[PDB]
Amino acid sequence: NRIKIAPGIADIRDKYMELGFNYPEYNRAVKFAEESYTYYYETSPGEIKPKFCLIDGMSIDHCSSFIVPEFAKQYVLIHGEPCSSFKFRPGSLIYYQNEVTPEYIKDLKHATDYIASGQRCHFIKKDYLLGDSDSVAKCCSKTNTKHCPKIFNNNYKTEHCDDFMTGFCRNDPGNPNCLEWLRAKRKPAMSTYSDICSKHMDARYCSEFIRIIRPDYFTFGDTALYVFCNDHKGNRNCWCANYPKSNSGDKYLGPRVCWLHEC
Amino acid sequence: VSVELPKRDPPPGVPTDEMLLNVDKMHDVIAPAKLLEYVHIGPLAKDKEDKVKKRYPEFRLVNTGPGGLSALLRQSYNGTAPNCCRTFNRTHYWKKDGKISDKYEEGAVLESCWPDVHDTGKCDVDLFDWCQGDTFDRNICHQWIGSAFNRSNRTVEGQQSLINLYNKMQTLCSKDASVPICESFLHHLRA
Repeated sequence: NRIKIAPGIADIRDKYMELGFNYPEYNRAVKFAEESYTYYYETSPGEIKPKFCLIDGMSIDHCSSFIVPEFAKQYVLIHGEPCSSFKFRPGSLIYYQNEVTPEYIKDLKHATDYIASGQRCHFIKKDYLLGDSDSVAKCCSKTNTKHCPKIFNNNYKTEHCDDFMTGFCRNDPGNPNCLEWLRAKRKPAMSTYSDICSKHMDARYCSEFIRIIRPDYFTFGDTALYVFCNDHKGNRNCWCANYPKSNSGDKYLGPRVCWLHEC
Repeated sequence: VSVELPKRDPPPGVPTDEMLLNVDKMHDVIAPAKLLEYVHIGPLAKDKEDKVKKRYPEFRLVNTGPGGLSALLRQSYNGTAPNCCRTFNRTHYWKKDGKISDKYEEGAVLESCWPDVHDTGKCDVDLFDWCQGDTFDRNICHQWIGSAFNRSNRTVEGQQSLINLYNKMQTLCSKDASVPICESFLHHLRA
């Protein structure tokens, strides 16, 4: 009985809950904090800890009601310190100060159902999060990188985009993104372009691929050339690697390449 | 307590990107995950977490956040040598019903092998046997030999495997150099 709430000398989000009971010394106070600001920064370096004490058995969705959606695109919710909140004020953080102690909270919960336990809201900053293959396609292809994690948008310095780009670059091997993925010089990129160039060795991106691989990984180009020059044996450009003479196909291989000044 | 307790209505919660993550559509995100890297999959139930544990035996389910907010953490690469040492493009494959595929269908199990597995030296023992006889594919064997000549030896197993591969290749070519694999060995030695 005689329930009241009064703001304190601190900020408006923190208040005092006052009980005036018939017993003279139950006319006491409890400092409780309820949040009313939408965060756009960090309470502590590298983390956001709104004063919303998420009680057990309650939806976690409400814990994000206190953060701007733009700012929350790259924050993940983790377990926080144990806390207690009034059932009639779901999420009113209770400060364990002075006579307020968890044992007193348990005694009050046993006496009456005006108290529940839970954990403090705790958001940590890691990176943006992807949720489907369409966002992966957007990030790796670099068509739309407004919200893309570092691992998937780092200019192909890690092999996270290898699997997508392997199939993506067979459709358009002349894409600047595909060539800059090839320039990382990993085995999937070089093998994908070896398969691409074994059929389209007479295209500009295959000239650039040959310029990229050689001399470190010439073995990924030579093989491709071989295939091309065994399929297009009538091509006038495969007449140095694959001489048109039926018996003499390796006529100008190795140092003999200089016996024909056209090669 | 005669006085009715004033009841504050909880503010309407707005979900984040993290809490709107469905593990069923994240097969293109979880698969390329590296070691000791977390991949959050949003809220998860018990049947769903069992399903995720079965579909991703190489990962561990870590309850990062309340309400079942879980993340997958890669622990090891379970890719076998015959499946992914015979090609450079394939990085991971879905195995199910006793068959291997590169396309995801329900009930499959992910199997990923190490990045640049050839550079580590695990594929040498397999491709040495696979590149002799009728099972000789010119592209894969030639590219394997060429990348074995230009190999960045990082771990001790790398040097050990490279030395064993050179010794075995030298012995086999001393036996006979007319076979295609010894022809490629001689060509890359010349190069």
